[PDB]
Amino acid sequence: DSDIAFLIDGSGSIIPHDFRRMKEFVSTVMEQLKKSKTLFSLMQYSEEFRIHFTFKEFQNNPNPRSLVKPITQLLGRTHTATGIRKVVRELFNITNGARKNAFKILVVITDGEKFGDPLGYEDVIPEADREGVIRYVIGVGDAFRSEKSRQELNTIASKPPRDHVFQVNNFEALKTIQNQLREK
Ligand SMILES: [Ca+2]
Repeated sequence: DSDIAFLIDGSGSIIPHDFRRMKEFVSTVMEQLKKSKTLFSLMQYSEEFRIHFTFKEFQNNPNPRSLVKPITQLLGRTHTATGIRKVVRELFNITNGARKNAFKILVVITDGEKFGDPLGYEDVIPEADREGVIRYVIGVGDAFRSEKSRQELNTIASKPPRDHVFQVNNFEALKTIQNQLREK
């Protein structure tokens, strides 16, 4: 009943230590929220986009650590808004494994510093809302130490953002989220 996608920031601003955290967070979530009726998908982004595993591919090999271990950082710019648009349109595409009727959950992991992207959030959020894609934002790096980046997470996250935005090293975020998913 749940299709869960991850949009992970692979741009250059993302320090290697932090990209690893992103992969460790994603792997743990998959292992924790592993429900017989829950599929996972992941796309990495910078200026270019990469679907590491579709819902179908996960359904064919539900081994989190196996799917996440080969993932290498793309580097480059940060086209977050475009990435969100591609996720809803490409990941939650039934030709990719997405199931009609299932709840749509997107976990966006970034440092909150969109750059180079020709699209603004205001261009991709309405469509996400329209597709009923619930958004969780996990902030890595200095995402919370800047006024700009802090608001970027709030802008991406569903309402209320305070209930949808977590720090990557708040190891208690997965249980809060999981607790929340019982209230879809
Ligand atoms: Ca970046």
